[PDB]
Amino acid sequence: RTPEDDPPPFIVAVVGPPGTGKTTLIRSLVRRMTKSTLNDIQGPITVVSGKHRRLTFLECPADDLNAMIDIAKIADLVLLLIDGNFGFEMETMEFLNIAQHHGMPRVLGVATHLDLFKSQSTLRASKKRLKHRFWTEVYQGAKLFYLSGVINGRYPDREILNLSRFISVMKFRPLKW
Amino acid sequence: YDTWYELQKAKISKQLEINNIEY
Amino acid sequence: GKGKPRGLNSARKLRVHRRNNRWAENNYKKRLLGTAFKSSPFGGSSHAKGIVLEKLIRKCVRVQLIKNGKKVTAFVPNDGCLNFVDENDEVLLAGFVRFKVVKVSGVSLLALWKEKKEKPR
Amino acid sequence: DGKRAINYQILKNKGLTPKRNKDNRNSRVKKRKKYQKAQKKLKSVRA
Amino acid sequence: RRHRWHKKILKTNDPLVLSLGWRRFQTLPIYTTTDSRTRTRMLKYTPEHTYCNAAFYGP
Amino acid sequence: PRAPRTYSKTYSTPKRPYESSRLDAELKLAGEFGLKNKKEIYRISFQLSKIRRAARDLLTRDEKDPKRLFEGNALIRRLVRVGVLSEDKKKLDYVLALKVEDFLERRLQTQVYKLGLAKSVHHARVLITQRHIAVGKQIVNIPSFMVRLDSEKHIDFAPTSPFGGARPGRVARRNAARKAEASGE
Amino acid sequence: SDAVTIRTRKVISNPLLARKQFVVDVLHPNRANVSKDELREKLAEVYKAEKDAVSVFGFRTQFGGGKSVGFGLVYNSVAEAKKFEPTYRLVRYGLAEKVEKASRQQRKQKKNRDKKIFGTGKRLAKKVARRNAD
RNA sequence: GGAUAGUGGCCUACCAUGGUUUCAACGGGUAACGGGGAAUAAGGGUUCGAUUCCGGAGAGGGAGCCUGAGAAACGGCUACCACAUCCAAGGAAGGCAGCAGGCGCGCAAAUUACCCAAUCCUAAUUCAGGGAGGUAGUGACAAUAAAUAACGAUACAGGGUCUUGUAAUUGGAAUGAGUACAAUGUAAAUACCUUAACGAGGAACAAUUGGAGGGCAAGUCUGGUGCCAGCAGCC
Ligand SMILES: Nc1nc2c(ncn2[C@@H]2O[C@H](COP(=O)(O)OP(=O)(O)OP(=O)(O)O)[C@@H](O)[C@H]2O)c(=O)[nH]1
Ligand SMILES: [Mg+2]
Repeated sequence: RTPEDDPPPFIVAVVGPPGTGKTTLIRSLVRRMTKSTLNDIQGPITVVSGKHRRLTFLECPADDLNAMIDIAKIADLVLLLIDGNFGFEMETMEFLNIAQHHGMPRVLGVATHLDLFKSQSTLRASKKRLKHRFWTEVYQGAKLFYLSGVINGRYPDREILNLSRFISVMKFRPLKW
Repeated sequence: YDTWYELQKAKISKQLEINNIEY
Repeated sequence: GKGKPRGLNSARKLRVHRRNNRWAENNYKKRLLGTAFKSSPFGGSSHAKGIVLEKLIRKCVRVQLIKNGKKVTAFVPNDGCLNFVDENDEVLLAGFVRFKVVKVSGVSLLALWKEKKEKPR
Repeated sequence: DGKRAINYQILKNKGLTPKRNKDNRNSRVKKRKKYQKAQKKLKSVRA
Repeated sequence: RRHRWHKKILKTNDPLVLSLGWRRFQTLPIYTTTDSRTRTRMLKYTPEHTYCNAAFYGP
Repeated sequence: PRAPRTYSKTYSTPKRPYESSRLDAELKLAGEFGLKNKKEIYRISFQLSKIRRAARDLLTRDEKDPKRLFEGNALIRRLVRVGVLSEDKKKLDYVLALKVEDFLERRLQTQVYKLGLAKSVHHARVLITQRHIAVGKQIVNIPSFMVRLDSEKHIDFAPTSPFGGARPGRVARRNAARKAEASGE
Repeated sequence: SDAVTIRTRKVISNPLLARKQFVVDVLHPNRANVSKDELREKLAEVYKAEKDAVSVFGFRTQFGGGKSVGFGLVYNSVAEAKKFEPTYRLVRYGLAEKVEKASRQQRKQKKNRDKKIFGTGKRLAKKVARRNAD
């Protein structure tokens, strides 16, 4: 039951803990796909990708569970972001359970705050542990993106390019509801 | 056809395209 | 003495006779024609995907296979996990009622019985 | 801090496993006491 | 069921804020088990690791 | 697009695993020699079977065959140098009559226990595992070292490994610090 | 850190590159390791070596500590010690400065961009300037 | 005789009627690249071998050609077939069975990383280039070795004056999984080997996967549930 002439924009909801930096992620995505830096992001924001695709980004209010549940009910792509140095948090687990029970959308993991690690051994081990916990919660083999720094208020260009490239070729599943 | 899943998907598609073409 | 020839220069007769006679063996024929897996309930597969059609005796369910379309009975181990399958569920079945339920909705039944995972709906 | 940290129950994720002894981690100590009970039985029957 | 990561069990005639469909609302469910497919036995608590039926008023 | 490196399996799981006679025989083996699991017994049995196959193939060969002489002398010399065969048992009829207990006796765990200073095979296992053994002057921490016959007399504690002096370990320093900062004043 | 013993075995004189090649092994029973600059200084004072003409480059510490075996070599008249050594070992000893380039992707992309022009390209630059300016 | 680098029905003009086969010619099938090799065996056999080496063929499918010592070359050219990109609608351009990476189902699986330091290759050439190759990252392919504890004192249970088990009992030793100055390592790193310091009583620094009359081992253990025109009647 999807249109063939003019499909609606896919909704990309970004979900994570409060201070982990989702505004910088949507800012960098919009800047890379429009070559135009935008500030003071609030509400859903619509961007066009390719010749047919459009993505409407929406930031999740982190503290509330109510609009969080509504977002998990509505969203078609969910960029779920986790602090790398801290680890998994309760908001991530709650959103994952709500999404799993209400009809699982396409979940894409991203990990931030990875420049706080002072050793490469701890960084690799923590990346492996987070990836395997994500593979427990989501399907196994699911790929997640590792974000290095926030050096100019935004993420490095290569990781943002791969984020944009993965969601510009992906297809979605017909949910029952 | 060849598979029951394929023929049911084809049935869904053919009623969808009849609805589209009468639209 | 015996039926077979025993000449030094009679390898051709023995080889031709063996080649002719191996066709009357069931294993040889069904392994050369590639039709030995139609006697299996799954076909050529080891697991089969199916639709949970009805809840049956008490432990088993009635599940319709998606490939050929015929409906069989399925064994759900750990009888409480009977309630995980609800209606029209996508299951992956293995042989055991000759069948059993292994993977419901992509995840495994042992990851749900031990509460390791939760069912994606 | 106000960050809701992870829990041990939900991180390692070992649910409904039977509670096993401390000696099931290491096979050497378990086989040690198995052989020790065996030789105690042998010493009890060979008197 | 009681969710496997929720620490405490539920209680009969206590408020629960549940989301169903598009709606999110607070109800007063009553948890019942079955008396082996004979009647509806009223459960005062929620079982720790099994499933119980629940009746509640709503849309 | 390179040369493959060779590898082999060192053990073999038995076809008849849980028959009672071999089960309690290997239980006695792993208890008297302090083995961790059953892979030690299977590995020693694999080595014994390889040696038995070599000895059988050599004994089917004729006497004074240079192949038989060369490989038999090499095998007997190797097993004498390891410490399995006795010095008065240099015949192929005697290596066909070997046993796994000879190989299990020769390992570093028993050979440090049998020389004293360990008082049990499991204390010896822990002592080896915790980086204490000095074979010759080289630190060994592998319990299946299979001590050579000529190297049997050089086993002692390390220049490291505080039982051989040289600055006692961490928990002794912890105890000294606690007795100095609390019991001292 | 009581004392270190420096033993140079398998010494072969190589007049082909005008040097001497050997396997060093050091007995350092206590401290931590070899301290390759300090080891280079003492190996320099061993023969008569004028330290900048000494190169020790391969090292591995024996299991259990105390003993470390590596391969090194000593030149003479440090001019051909600069001539015959690899660049990275010269930089490692402080005898050369690390040159700064772009990464391989940037260099290859620059080469492929310069592959698409014929000549110096000043003609094309003036042509596109007068075309897009007016 | 032509053509070929050259032999040759390779082709052409002429002339004969020959050539293969039940010792299987010819046609068909092959989920058939071949070999070195791999597995199971005591031997014979049987099965596998796309794949680290050698040989062959191909570069979406036919066909043709230039250059050059060497190509019927496709990270060379021309045309046809099928796909398919750009636009101002006139025209231009294309070939991942190279390295990454993506699609091919709405049910999934390595990095669009670093470097020529090693091995070699190319050139006018010690110097430049090399996704060839090496380095690190990544789902337990397969394979090797190996931690998760060791020694005691006290009270009961023992075998009974010298030998063991149990304990919300207790005493000090020893050590690495991790963290980390340093040094080594390396093209620069990561890691390994070494090491100043931190790091253990619930060793919480928290080992798993199955099964129990059999077969080829370990329950003549316990409770609960559906039914009975069986006894009693709500135990
Ligand atoms: N070190 C580090 N800091 C980051 C990273 N990403 C974001 N930050 C910082 O974290 C800060 C907080 O994130 P915000 O920009 O406020 O985005 P937010 O998640 O919506 O937080 P709120 O606006 O308060 O809801 C930012 O100002 C960034 O500077 C990262 O990857 N590494
Ligand atoms: Mg923000």
